[PDB]
This record gives sequence, structure tokens and C-alpha cells, in this order.
Amino acid sequence: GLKAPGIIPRISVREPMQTGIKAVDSLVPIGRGQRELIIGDRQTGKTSIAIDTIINQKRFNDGTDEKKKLYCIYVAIGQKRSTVAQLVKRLTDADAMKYTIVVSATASDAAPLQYLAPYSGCSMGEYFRDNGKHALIIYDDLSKQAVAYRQMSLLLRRPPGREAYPGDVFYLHSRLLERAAKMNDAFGGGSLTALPVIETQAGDVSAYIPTNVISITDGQIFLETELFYKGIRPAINVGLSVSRVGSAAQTRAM
Amino acid sequence: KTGTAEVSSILEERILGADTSVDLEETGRVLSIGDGIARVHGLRNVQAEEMVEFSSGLKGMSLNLEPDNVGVVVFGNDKLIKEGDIVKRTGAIVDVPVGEELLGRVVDALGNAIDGKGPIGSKTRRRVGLKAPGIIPRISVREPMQTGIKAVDSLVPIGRGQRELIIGDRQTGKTSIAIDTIINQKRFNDGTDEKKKLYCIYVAIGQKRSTVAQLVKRLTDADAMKYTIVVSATASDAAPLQYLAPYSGCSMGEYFRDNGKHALIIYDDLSKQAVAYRQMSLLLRRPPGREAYPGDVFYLHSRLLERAAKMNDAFGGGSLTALPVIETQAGDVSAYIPTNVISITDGQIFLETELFYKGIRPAINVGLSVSRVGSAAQTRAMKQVAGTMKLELAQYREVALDAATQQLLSRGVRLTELLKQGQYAPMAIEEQVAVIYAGVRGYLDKLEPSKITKFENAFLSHVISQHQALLGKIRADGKISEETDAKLKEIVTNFLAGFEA
Amino acid sequence: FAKLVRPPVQIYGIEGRYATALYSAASKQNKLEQVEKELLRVAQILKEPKVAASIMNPYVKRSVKVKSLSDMTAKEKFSPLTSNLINLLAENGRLSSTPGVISAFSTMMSVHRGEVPCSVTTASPLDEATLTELKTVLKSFLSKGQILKLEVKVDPSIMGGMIVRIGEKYVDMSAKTKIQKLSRAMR
Amino acid sequence: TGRIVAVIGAVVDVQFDEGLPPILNALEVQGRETRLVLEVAQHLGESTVRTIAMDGTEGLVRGQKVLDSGAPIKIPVGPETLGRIMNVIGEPIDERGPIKTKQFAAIHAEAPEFMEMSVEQEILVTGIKVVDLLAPYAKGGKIGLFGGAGVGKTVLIMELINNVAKAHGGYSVFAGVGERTREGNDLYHEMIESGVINLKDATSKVALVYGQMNEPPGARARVALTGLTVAEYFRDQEGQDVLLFIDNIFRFTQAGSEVSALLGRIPSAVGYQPTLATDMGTMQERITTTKKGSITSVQAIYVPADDLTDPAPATTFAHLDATTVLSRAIAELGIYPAVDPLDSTSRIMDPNIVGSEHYDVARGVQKILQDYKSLQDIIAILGMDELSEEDKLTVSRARKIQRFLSQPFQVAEVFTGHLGKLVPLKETIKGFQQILAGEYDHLPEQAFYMVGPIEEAVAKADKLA
Ligand SMILES: Nc1ncnc2c1ncn2[C@@H]1O[C@H](COP(=O)(O)OP(=O)(O)OP(=O)(O)O)[C@@H](O)[C@H]1O
Ligand SMILES: Nc1ncnc2c1ncn2[C@@H]1O[C@H](COP(=O)(O)OP(=O)(O)OP(=O)(O)O)[C@@H](O)[C@H]1O
Ligand SMILES: [Mg+2]
Ligand SMILES: [Mg+2]
Repeated sequence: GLKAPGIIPRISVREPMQTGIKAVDSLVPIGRGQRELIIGDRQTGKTSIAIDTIINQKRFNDGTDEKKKLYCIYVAIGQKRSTVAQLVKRLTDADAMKYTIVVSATASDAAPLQYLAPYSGCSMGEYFRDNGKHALIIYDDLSKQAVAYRQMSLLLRRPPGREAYPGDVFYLHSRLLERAAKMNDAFGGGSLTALPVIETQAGDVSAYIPTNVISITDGQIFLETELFYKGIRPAINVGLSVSRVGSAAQTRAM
Repeated sequence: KTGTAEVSSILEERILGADTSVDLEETGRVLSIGDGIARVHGLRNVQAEEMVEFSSGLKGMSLNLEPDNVGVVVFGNDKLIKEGDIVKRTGAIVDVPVGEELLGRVVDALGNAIDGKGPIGSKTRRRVGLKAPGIIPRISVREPMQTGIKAVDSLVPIGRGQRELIIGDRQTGKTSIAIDTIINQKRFNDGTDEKKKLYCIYVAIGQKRSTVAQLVKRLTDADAMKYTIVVSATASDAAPLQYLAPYSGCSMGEYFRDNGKHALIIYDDLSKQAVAYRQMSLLLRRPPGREAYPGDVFYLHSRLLERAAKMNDAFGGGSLTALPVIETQAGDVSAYIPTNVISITDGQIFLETELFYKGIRPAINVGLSVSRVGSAAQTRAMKQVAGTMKLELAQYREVALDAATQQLLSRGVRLTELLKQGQYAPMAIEEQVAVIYAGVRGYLDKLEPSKITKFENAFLSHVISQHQALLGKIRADGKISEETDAKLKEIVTNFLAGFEA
Repeated sequence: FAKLVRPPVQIYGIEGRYATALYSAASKQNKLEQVEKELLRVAQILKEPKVAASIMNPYVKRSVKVKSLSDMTAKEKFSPLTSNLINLLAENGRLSSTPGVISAFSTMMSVHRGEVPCSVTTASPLDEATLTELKTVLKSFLSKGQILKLEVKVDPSIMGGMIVRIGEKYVDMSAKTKIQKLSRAMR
Repeated sequence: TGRIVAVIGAVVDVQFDEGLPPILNALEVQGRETRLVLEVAQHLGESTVRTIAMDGTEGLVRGQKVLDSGAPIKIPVGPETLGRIMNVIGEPIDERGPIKTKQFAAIHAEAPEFMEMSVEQEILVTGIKVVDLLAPYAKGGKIGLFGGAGVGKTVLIMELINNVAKAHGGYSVFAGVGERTREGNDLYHEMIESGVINLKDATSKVALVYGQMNEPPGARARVALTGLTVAEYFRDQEGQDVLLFIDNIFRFTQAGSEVSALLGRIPSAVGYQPTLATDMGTMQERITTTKKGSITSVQAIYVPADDLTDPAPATTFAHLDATTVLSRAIAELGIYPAVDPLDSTSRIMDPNIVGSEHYDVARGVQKILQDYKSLQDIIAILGMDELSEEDKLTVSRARKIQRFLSQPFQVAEVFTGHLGKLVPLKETIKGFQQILAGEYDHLPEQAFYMVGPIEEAVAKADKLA
């Protein structure tokens, strides 16, 4: 339950975070401290975009340059046990489970254990930010934390609101994403990068939870289902995808 | 089942002997406060809808009587009240000061001056919760109420005792119809014929405080604050002060109606009253309906607009005209509130937001503006000319090089530009009937459309001077006879020969 | 309003609101022991089949159930402030909950000299020397000058140990030291 | 003193004994590290009040001790608050030492009375050619700033601070209502590198109030009141002509409908609070022109789901007097500032407010800018030379007008190298009165790009070739 750093210990984001996807690093870049939302429908490669970003950082993580390494954490919130057992084996095959932690709160586990598990991963991604290192975290997915928290509210007899969510679901997601920060040199120079996944229903981003997390973070990557079957894979729509750190996180060559 | 007055601070008064030095018949305490209403314990002789007084100086209305407590609706802010106070019983139903001695002041909704000119000097008090007159004392409308606007007085005529809506979107010219009605009564209130005098009342609900202040200057600049009252509950006032603002405003107009005088009241606006009654209802945990409104919104506006009536000659012969204002969201005349008030008032006036942008001002939709009962009460001079312009404005609307189309598309634009009018320029009745005469008798059919606003400002400025004594027979005799229209033929056709094109 | 004295237990409910309002009027005027002796005899004179009937029977009235109780509390012993209490319970319809108010008042008056007694639940009752030793070490723990009461229960499900509670303390020496052998498994 | 009885989320209930405090007071919890201010909102009976917290609530035990200030939340106010950063309770959050001043003020304060308002409209001049001609700013009114990121909005904020402190002599307050920490740090360092805030002396021109986004929902709603108390000091005590920036106004509305649902109230229409029309009333009526001075407000407006009739952007729209919109399609055309001239409206644009000289000049500019908008489609589809000779001048003049609206700012002197120009009002009306008549039409187009007045236009035609 710790707090974010304030305004003074932060500095602007300048270093690149390399994903390895030709459409992300060209048009919608990600810096080392930016929050970028992966939003889209079911079955459009939202987990697969955030699973080769873990694989791509192997080329720095076996070398010598200490200020270019990256550490990845993956939080699964309410998925079946057989899917997580298939994804560890995918990251064991690519020799990418010697610098990765996986926090699994599955579907069978109780309703409050799917509430702590986003806040039990930032506390492991802030030990690398506090000690001058770099990190990465992926919430898969945040739209199943607002549901596991709504059940706890309405059984404790709290006043409901829009779509039976309580009055403080904005305060639930804001104090989790504001813990991602780019520290300055007087505190260590660490960082923390956050990629949350959000599942829409029929491509309506104007719902309750798809509008909370859009107004908190910086930019979105919008994967459509129409382009997935027309041959465009990864199906990133660059008409609606933005990033508000802009071109200040790209290298001079790119 | 736990009881509101099962608390230990009230059981202790009973369990330690029935105490003598507490009144519990004319004064009580306050158990809780904060959602508007207060829970007052005691006051065992209070009536329903009776004004009480708090120890801070706030008035409150006794709304809801229970076997334990009383629920008092608090006028004004509720920060000044604390749990454990003492509330006194006045002994009268909620009533406001009323009389002839209010013409020229700016009061708030409870009847206290906020213009800084001392006390008001009133002698009579009427209730706010009185009922409308029945079926016997009323009678049909017969006297016309002039507006001074060339589009209203000739196409949707009003009469003394007829409700009329003003409905449109934001920034379409709603209030600027209501201001020119008050300034146009300058010609009648400063005369000798007492039977044509007419007072005014303005009620400002939910507006900004700095827009009322720039409005009382404009009335003082035109000598119109010596026969006008203003009630004001602006947007910073509490929610019970906006709900009870038109009731105290209408009870000051019911004085003139019962004593042989004619009144006029402009509620501005009834949309922001219904969002103030919604707030007090849902803070009492009442079941919402359409658009989260309470179930008795129709009782709110019908029991207020039923008072505006005209008594018969055995009851004095006065009247009371109302002109409420409704604001719609993007032309929505099919919503919950703008249909609850169309089904009350005796007509409509529509203000289009897409004719206000094209430069036609006032942007009156002539197709959807109707006035049922007020058509039989207008001047026969106006009915002799505006009955013709009703036909050509219809034939312009179906055709929207061919034969029988480029004739009506020529005249139908010269009558649309004839009905434009500058702000704060209320015209008299007999000066209108000469300008509408030239546009329907076929005299300006040759001119260009852009040079016709120049034509009306030149013809009126001269016939008001060289034919002033010959214009008075229109207003005196009240009609256009065979000698006036033969005389009126020469005034225009000699002016077009001198008007340089 | 005036202020009221706070009880040292502060229970809640519809029966705690009536055991607090009496404690805020009998701590005033120093009558906290006179009401307690009266309240332990009004519990006896309610549970008679002449009087236990027609107080829970809803079809009598409110007022004639008061007059059949306003003389019953007047003739025998009572004319204190407590006669208004029975007069107030019958007005509010809360005459059914009168054992709830009385039983709450005894523990609220207990804590003025009481100690929230213990619970030793191990086995069959043992010899006298083991009982007097625990009664003379627990006296050293209260440090409040109050003669502690105690209860003993028999529960054979605990293997060889005993659990002891002092108010809200609850030390533990029982079969849960066998459940602490998961360190051989969970490690 | 009092004691805490109930802790449920971000709502604490406090039980008192004698001194029951009224509504809108401020308590303070004893025994904790940082200040935790509770605000009383309801009297629940039997000496119990219902308070909303302003920081984290965990670690609170039932039965702690709570003091009382006897007054509302009182902040450090003064002239030495210029150039500092504070939160909603007045504490400094930039580690530059405690703010020291003489007097304090309370944030919950009533509106001015009826006999103190101004009885006349009056135009505020800010120097920019596109603002002060087509969508002018009334003194005391509320302004809505349409447009977001990537359009050049944070420069227009930093430049209206600089010009009012030059032509009028009035400072400003910035109130960040629920704003991001990453974007509330860049605005600190963008103001340092442009001079409007200064770490070395007392020539600062703003005071920052930042209630950031990760704070409890009671603490994001009072920030627009704390940042209005400071703006009332420079009018009631010194008589300046203050500005006021809120970014944005939707996070003040939305943070209101989460306190009114944590307190157990039935929601109104689509999800908002019952009191949506008085919380917008008991804030924006303190922003007015009294007899001493004035307060003018520029507010950013975000419309949810592109619905202009949603009740959050419909309550706000009844308070505004002028709207300016930043179009991105003018930013890719090269013009700075990227203010659209056709889609901006003003309520005080009126011949009986600004006079007939301002009127018929600024009326003809928006008419000629429509004819180029209608003739640009025939040229794109059909071709160029088919249109008349009377229309070729309207194509040429409207490319002179829409480049004469550009103006180099004083906040950008280091980067783009030009000189920052501050144009008074009588030059901008005189300039466009001559471009319409064909008086300066024979000069080429680039003489008009990025100049000050009309005098510097003909001094740039000589340098070409
Ligand atoms: N770049 C790609 N090219 C072709 N197929 C792909 C690509 N990326 C992912 N897929 C396929 O898409 C399928 C589903 O993708 P994925 O599970 O990543 O989507 P998802 O939306 O995250 O799933 P869920 O809806 O369960 O969260 C997988 O079977 C995978 O093989
Ligand atoms: N006949 C007219 N000719 C020219 N301009 C007019 C005319 N009538 C109104 N206007 C203009 O319309 C503007 C707004 O008018 P008005 O105040 O009546 O709108 P409104 O609907 O009352 O606004 P709101 O209801 O939102 O306060 C005025 O500033 C005035 O300049
Ligand atoms: Mg997936
Ligand atoms: Mg108006």
C-alpha cells in the first residue's frame, strides 16, 4: 500500500523501451517510464504483443551494458491454470524465464486474491526502481480486477453506482498506475514501465472501465478484429493509436 | 425498526422524570441535519406547510409531520444549523409580503430586499399555496396585450389572460423577447386611461447573479423600473429557494388580478426549477421515473400555471398573463419536461438555433408557432392586414424558371426580411400596421432584397413626423376604414418616388 | 441537549440504547445500586402466566396495557425514576425486549467491579492445588483491585493441553502444536 | 476532541462529546505521521458526524483521538505564494522550505452580494491578434478551451500569463484538478525555461496548486476551491486583474459524483450526483467582477463520448461566455497559434458592447473566410481558372488574412529565434480594416507571415529578393 513518488523525484522519459514489433517502434513508441494501454476485443493478439516484448529483451540481458538491461513481470488475473502452464513453457523454450517473474491469481482462487495481485506485482517492480535498475510489468488483465472488486463491495453492502460498480473504482486503478515513474539521478535513475491490458465488448471503449483507464494512461494500442482476418497481423490500427511522449523516445536512426 | 427518536438524548429526558422546563409544544430541538431537511423533535402544535424560524435566523417550512419528529425543509444554506438547536413556531402558513408598494425593488424569494434601499413597507400577506379559481369566475379573453415585436403581434397574437410558451435552445433570443415586453408598456403606464395599465413581474431562477444586475440597468435606462418587480433566486442560492421562487412571484401578481388591475409575469426559467425539485426529491429517497424525475412533476407546473386567469366582470375584471421559458437540448421538443408544459399552456413560440445563425433575428419558427385562444382578441386594424400575410407566408413554404413558383419566391423573401427587428426597439401598434401594409399590398415587390432593411427605417422616420396627426386615427378608431386606406395609398407611392434606390 | 455519562462497556442494539439511557440517569443522583436490586426482581414478576400473557398478545390496546402496569409497579415497592422506564417501554411497544434490557444492565454494572471471567477448557476437574495456583497468578495479571471470577468447561477434543482467556487475551497451549508440524511438509 | 467510531473506505465517522462542529469544518487525526484532514459533511444525530477523508485511511484504529480546528481548511495566502507549489491543504510539495506569510484564508466562502457586481461588460485585451479580434474575452467571464495534446495548448497558457502581467499587472493561479504526475512535472520545467516562474528572486508570475490524480476522491474536488481562494486575495486586498486556469473542468464534475455516491445518495440521470447544478453554482459565481477588481477564468473542457448534451458538458456550458478551439488541421498548415477563426464564438460580440468599429471589421473577416472555404472545393475537384476574376482576389486575400493571424510569442524567443510581439487593440482593428479593401493586396504572401502590426508587414516586403 505504498505511495507514488511526487513531482520532484521524477524526470522526463528519454530512453527507448524496445518491443521488437515493427509497427510499435515505428509509429507508436514506448519510453522507459510511460504507461501504454493495450486495448482491444477478445482473441486479437493482446497477450501475444506482451509476450514477445518479454522475449525481445534477451539480447541485452546476457550482455555487459548494465544500463540497458530490462526485467519483466507478468501478472495473470483470473485465467485458467492450464493457460498459465502453457505460457511458462513458451518462456522456458526461449530461455526467458531466468529474468522474469510470474504472479498467478487464477480463476478458481478467491475473490480478494484477484484484488491483491495487481498490487503484489508493483511492489516487486519497485524494488528494481528503488535500486537504480530498470523494470517492466504487464497486467493481464485489468478488466478482471474491477469485477473481482465489485463482488467484494456488494457483499459488504456498499452503495452501488453505474453498472453496480462502487464509487471508488477510479481510485482503485489510479493509485496502481501512478506508481510507474522515471526517477532522476539524485535518487538512482531507476524506472518502471507499465502495460495494462483491457478487453472491450463489441469495440465500445465508452463503457465505465474502458474510460477510466484511458484517461489515466498516456496512449493506447488498438487491435481490431477486422484487420486480423484481412491479413494484417499484428492487427494494430495506427489511425486510432497514439503516444503522448511522442518522438522523444525514439533513437536518432529510427 | 429502530426509531428516529429512540436516541439516548431523548430517552434521558423521559427516564429522569418528565421534565418541566422544556416546552415541547411551541419549540423543539434539531436531531439531525445535512441532506437538506432537518429532523426536529417536539413542536407538537405545528401545522402542515407552516413556516418556522431557526436560532440562526433561517426560515424553514414544515413539510412532513410524523408521530416522532417533524421534517423541516430549510430555506438557504444548511451550514449555519447544528444538531441541538432550538426552533420556534411562527404560527402562520408560508406567505410573502405583497402590495402596491413593491414596484421598483429587487427582492429575493422570501420577500426581503437585496438592492440596499431599506425595508419595503408592506401591509398585506397572501399565502403561496392557494388554489386556482374554479370554472364559474373565469371568462374568455378579450383585451389584447401588445408585445412591440413585429413577428409576435401579427402572427401569434397574445391576450390578457392567456398562457404562452417560449421554447428554444441556448442563446437563441429567449430573454430578449421578455425584456421588450416590459419596455413596451411605457406608453400605457404613463397615460390617463387607467383601463389599459399593466404591471410586470420578473422571476430569475438559476441564472447568474451578474446577468440580473446588467438587466435592471437596462430597465432603469429606459424608465421601466417604476412599474416592475423582480424576484431573484440565482444559481448560487440553495435548492428550496429556487423551488419556491415562482410561487412567491405569482402570489404578488394575484393581488392585482383580484383588485381590478392587470399583471404580467415572466418565469425564467421553468427548466431550472424542475432540476431543483428533482434534487429535493432524490435526497428524500423517492422513486425516480423518466429521466430520474419524481412522479409528481406535472403537479409542480400545473398548480402554478393554473392561476394565470381572467376574472369576470362581477369579480373586478382583472387578469394575469404568464410567459414561462423552457430550454431544450438540441431541438428536442419530444422530451419529458417540454411535453409536460406544451400540454398546459395555450400555444407556443419556437426559436430556432439554425435561423439564429443564418442572420434572421428574432429566429421565430413561423410554422410551429401557434396561439389558440388569443387569436380572437387582437385589433381589427391588425387583423385586416396580418390576415393576408398569413397566406403568403404559407405559400412561400411549399416551394422550398418555373411558372407560379418564381412569383411567390419573390414576395416570400420580402416578407421574411420585413419581419426582422433590432434589439430594444419596441414599436407601437399603429406604426406596425403601416409597415406590414406596404409588404402585403404589393408596393415593395420591385426592390432588391438587400435594400429593404434600409427602406423600413426611412419610411417610418418620416410618416411619424409629417403625417403624425393622420396616423392617430388608426389608433383612435381602431380600424382601417375606406378613408384611411385611400389616404394610405398616397403616402407610400409618393415615398417610393423619393426613396433613392 | 445535555451531556450523558458513558458506560464502560458500550454495547449496541435496541436493547443497548435502553441500558445506556438508564446508566446515564442512575450514575447521576448516585442510585446505581438501588436500580440493580429492583431490576433483579422485576424479572421475576413478569414471567407469571397472568402477566406474561396480555403483554405479548397484540390484540389488547396500548393504553390499557399501560394502566395494568402503571398500578402494578406503583403498589408493591417502586416509585423511583425506574417507574418511568416501565412506563416508557410500554409506550414504545418494546415491552417484549424487557429481559434484553435487564440482562444487558447486569453486565454493564458488573464491569464497575467485574473482570470479564476466564475459560479453562482442557479435561476432567483436577485437584485443589492446581486450581488455587492459577487463581493466584491470574490475580497478579489484572492489577485492578477486583476479585476475579472464573468458569471451567470440559472439552476432550484438546489432546493434553489447555487454552486460557483473560478477557480478550487468549493464550494457547493445546493440540495446535501438532498442527505446527507442517514445517516438516511446507518447510 | 472526538473519537473515531467507524472507518469504511474513505469515509470516517467521528463521535464528539460537547463541541459538535458545524458542517464544512476540518478535523485533524492525532497520532499519525502526515496530516490527515477530515471534512464534516453530515450531522448523523446522537453526537456523530460524517466526514470524508483527504488522504489514505488505512492504519486508523477505532477509538483514536481527533482534534478540531473550529474553522474550515485555511491555506497560506499572500503575495509571497507566487512561484510555489501547494496541495489542497496548503502544504508545500516541492521541498523548497515552508511558505511563510502573514495571513490565512478559508476556502469555503460565500459569493459576492448583489450590490457589488459590475453593471457593464468590458473587454479584456491579451495582445493576441486572433483572440482579441474575433472571439474577444470579457472581464470576469468564463472561457472554454477546446483542444488537447499535440496542438500547442501549453504554450497558449504560458503566454497569457506573460501578457497580462505586462499590459495589465495581474498575476495568475494554476489549479491542476486531478492531473497526471508525469504531465504535472513537465509544466513545472516548461515554465522555468520560459521565465514566468523563477527560482532566484521574487519576479514570479504564477502560483501552482496541484491536486494530483492518485489522491482520494474527496481531495480532487476541493482543489478548484483552494485555487480560487488565492485568486480572491489579489482582488479583495490589492485590486489587480487576475487570471485563473483550471485543467480541466470535467475532472471537477466527475470527482463530485464519487463523493455523493460514497455518502449513500440516489444518483440522478446517467450516473451523476443529484446536486450537479449547485456545485457548479457554488464555485463559478465567486469568479466575477466586483467593484475592486476581477477574476477571469480559462477552463479546459473534455466532452465524454462526443455527446454535447451529456449532463456534465451541459451544466458547464451555461456559465461560459466565449469558446476558443485549437484545431490540429491549422497546426499542419504552419500557423501558430492554432486557433480556428470560424469555429470560435463569443457572447459579447455585439454592437452595443464593443462598438461599431470592432464589429464591422470582425464581421467581414469571418464572411471572407467562408467564401474561401466554399471555393476551395471547386478548385480541388474541377480546376482553377474557370471561376471569375472577382473571385480570384477573394482567393488571394483570404490567404493573406489567415497568415496575418499568426504572431510570434515572447515565450518562444529562444527556439524559433523571432522577436515576441505584443499587439494592442487599436492596431489589430486598423490592420484588418485595410486588408479587406484591397489596400495592401499587391504585396506577396510571405510579407504577412509571422509579423507584429501592419507596420512591420511592408518592412518585410523589401527584404524579399
Ligand atoms: N502476429 C501473429 N500472427 C498470426 N497469429 C497470431 C499472431 N499473434 C497471435 N496470433 C494468434 O492469435 C491467437 C490468439 O491470440 P492471443 O491469445 O494473444 O489473443 P488475446 O486476445 O490476448 O487472447 P484472450 O482473448 O484469451 O486474452 C493465438 O492462437 C495466436 O496463435
Ligand atoms: N433581435 C435581435 N437582433 C440582434 N441580436 C439579438 C436579437 N435578439 C437577441 N440578440 C442577441 O442574442 C444574444 C443572446 O440573447 P439572449 O440573452 O436572449 O439569449 P438567451 O437564450 O437568454 O441565453 P441564455 O438563455 O443561455 O442565457 C444577445 O447578446 C443579443 O446580442
Ligand atoms: Mg489473451
Ligand atoms: Mg437567458
